[PDB]
Amino acid sequence: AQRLMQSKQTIPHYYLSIDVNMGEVLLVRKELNKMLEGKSKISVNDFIIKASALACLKVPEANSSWMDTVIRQNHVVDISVAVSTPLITPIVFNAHIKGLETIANDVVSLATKAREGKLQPHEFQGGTFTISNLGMFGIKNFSAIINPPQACILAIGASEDRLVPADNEKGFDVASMMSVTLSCDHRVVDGAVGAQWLAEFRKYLEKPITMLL
Amino acid sequence: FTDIPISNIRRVIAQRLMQSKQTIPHYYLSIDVNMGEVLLVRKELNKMLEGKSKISVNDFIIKASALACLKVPEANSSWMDTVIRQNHVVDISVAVSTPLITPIVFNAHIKGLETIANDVVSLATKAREGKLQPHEFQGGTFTISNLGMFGIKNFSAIINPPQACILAIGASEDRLVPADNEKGFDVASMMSVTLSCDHRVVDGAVGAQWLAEFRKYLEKPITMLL
Amino acid sequence: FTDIPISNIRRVIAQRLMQSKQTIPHYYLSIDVNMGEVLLVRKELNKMLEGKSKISVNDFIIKASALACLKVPEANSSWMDTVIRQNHVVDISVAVSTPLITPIVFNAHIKGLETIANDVVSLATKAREGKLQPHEFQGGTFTISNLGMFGIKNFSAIINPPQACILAIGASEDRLVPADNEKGFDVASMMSVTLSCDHRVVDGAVGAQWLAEFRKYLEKPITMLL
Amino acid sequence: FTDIPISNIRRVIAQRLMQSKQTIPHYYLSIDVNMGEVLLVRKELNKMLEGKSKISVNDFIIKASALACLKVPEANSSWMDTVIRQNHVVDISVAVSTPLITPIVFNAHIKGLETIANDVVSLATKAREGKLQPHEFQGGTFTISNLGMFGIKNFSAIINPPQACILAIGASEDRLVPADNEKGFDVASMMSVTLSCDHRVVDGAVGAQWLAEFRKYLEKPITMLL
Repeated sequence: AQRLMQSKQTIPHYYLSIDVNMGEVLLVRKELNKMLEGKSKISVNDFIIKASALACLKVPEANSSWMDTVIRQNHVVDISVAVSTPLITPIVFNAHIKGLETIANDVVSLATKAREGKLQPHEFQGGTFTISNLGMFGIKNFSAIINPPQACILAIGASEDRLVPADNEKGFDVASMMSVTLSCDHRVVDGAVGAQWLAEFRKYLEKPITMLL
Repeated sequence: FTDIPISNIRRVIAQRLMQSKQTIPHYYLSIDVNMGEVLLVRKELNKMLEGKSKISVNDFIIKASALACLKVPEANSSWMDTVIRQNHVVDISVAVSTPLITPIVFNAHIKGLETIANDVVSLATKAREGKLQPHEFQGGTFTISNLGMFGIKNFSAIINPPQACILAIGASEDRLVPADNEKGFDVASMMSVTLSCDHRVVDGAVGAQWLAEFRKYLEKPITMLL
Repeated sequence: FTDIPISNIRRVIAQRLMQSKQTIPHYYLSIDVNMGEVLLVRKELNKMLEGKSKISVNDFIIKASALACLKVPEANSSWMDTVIRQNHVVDISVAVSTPLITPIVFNAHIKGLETIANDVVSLATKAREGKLQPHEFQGGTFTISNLGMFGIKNFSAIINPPQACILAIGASEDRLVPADNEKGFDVASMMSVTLSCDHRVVDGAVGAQWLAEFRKYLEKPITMLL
Repeated sequence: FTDIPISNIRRVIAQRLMQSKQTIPHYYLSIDVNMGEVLLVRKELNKMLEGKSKISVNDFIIKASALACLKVPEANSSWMDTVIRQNHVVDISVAVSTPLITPIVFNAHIKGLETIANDVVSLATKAREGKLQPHEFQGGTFTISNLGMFGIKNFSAIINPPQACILAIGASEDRLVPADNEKGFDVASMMSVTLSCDHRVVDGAVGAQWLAEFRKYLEKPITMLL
């Protein structure tokens, strides 16, 4: 509670939100999972980890961390993933380097240890970024609370089918949307640079082929 | 008739070629890789780049081979007396014709596909039109040589003294492939890939695994996300 | 990075293999053999056996190569200083992957096709999960190594020190072959066979005869009755 | 079993063959050449010859290789210590099976196509049933070895000590080639060509140029007029 309250009253929060098309992602997931052949399961959340991680490299300002009299900058992106615990934030190191499937193995092992065991204190403290997912409970959109040292945090809603105008004789088709909400420390993340990171994240996720960079 | 004195630059090269070839026993492997999927991917990437930079088919080979080395670390290792030296990082060296030099691309298993294309262009331009610092082209952990630009179907190369593997790349062809169509066939593009291995380190079975793994990565570029 | 000390087993193989390649000159050959007739015969033999044992496609290669050695005894010989040694019996050594060992099948030119299948299975089981007597895998008069199980199209292999020839077998494939049909073609399975010969003993002409003779035996299994 | 003493004729061949492989590094190249046009030209000339002389498909290779050497003089050179010897003439040596000798055809880049056919026939007749002067068959500036008459698809050959290149020729096949017809293909003959080069003198780039230049001459016998 102390950290949560302090973070809110010391860090001025301002939020952004967009809608990301997930039609292309599901097609890729069917192939990869098929390629895995049961070796590993790649969740839709796993694509979010790498897509956000690479977006941090292209926009390093969002990955930074505010300190008094000096703005600390991080060239590595250790992304922390929030998981419900009867709430803990395990850390995935070098999210901008390691492969897509190894992230899935890492998150599964950490989640199992988190829910049914003890984590070493450094393994869930001092992350350079945070991602929290609530789509499993049907939440359309929400805003989160940032960690004290960090500068941004992602919020992910549930995916749903929405009509999209099309050139079809019928004039439309069905595409699965989802809403992404980002909370930024306005001292470090300006409106323009924050918009660039969220727009850059959309382009990576809207076409998984571009994730090869 | 005419006699031409040897240059000192070529002298060392000759020494290395002969020595590396003779000291190391070389056994060669070869396969054929389908290029239908890569060309489709290259069209999408180059279109989305909107002229910022161009990704060559050779750029896909660099990353695909680099990830294959991680999955089969034996091919990425090096041989020394009384110790087999294992390399955890992959520094792929790309051969380019020079009136022959081997610029080194560091961390090919980590850096993105597009940055590889920028790196190879800058190094190649510097190699042809200028001077390279000696470390920049000495001590690679792997080597790739491309001759498909001259119409060579297939060939075999000569390894560097410290390395353990080297790829040989032929030209992209157009060959009939049996299919389930009413015509029973369709046109598909194939490239032959030849690998030369030091049999002291790389056995037949492990060498086959690396080459087969390389085929799977290149035959479906989506899997390069791993 | 990581350095691995070399085991004596690797050390014995390394110096044995390196000496063979740096001493024996190697010239190679390659042909394509049709598998249309072989597969049909395998279906009949395996069916009639009613599950007693399974005859592998590799087993047909053993006898077909063995009978080819009888018709071309020059390839079956062995090089010694000041005297070329000729072998009348044909002991064929088959290479099997081992985390690489070469069990020896004796009198391959005499024993029947099915007994070869039983022999190769028993030896391979002992090779992977047991101890084999040295002679049982030393001093073979011929060598066959198969890598078709890993998708390798074609490759060349190193020779043993005392031997004179070695067969390299690629993976079976499906390739179009021109025909007199209204479509002008039909689908027929092919495979590439690569032979490495010591040019001191095996000349180009005699080497071609052995490989061509091997094709005729394997292209029509009825002819293996001799 | 049987032991055979080594003859001195095979003995003198041995060291020359022994020294060549362990002293000259070896790298090989390979392509596929369409032989469709040549056959059409051969029918006309043989007709024109009216039985006066016969022109084999091998005869076209002699002149095509000879003219290729003029356009790429590096492949025609010879490696000496501390000096790269250069040849402005192309004395092509043709290999013929002998119960293996290399008759030399002098000035192959100058003399006419039919005169080569008469020369190769007379020399082969003198070689097999007669005696030849050592020079007549020693000191060639280039070598061509043919094994397509036995059905070999492709092979690689050992290089002579003083030379820098050697050609290997496979058998003429029949392969499907994609076309613009309503059937989408047509039958066209092919011929695999393998070139073996000393890597000290012949780099990959210059070697590819010679093989490609040889390819262009052979696809269209009109171009041999230079």
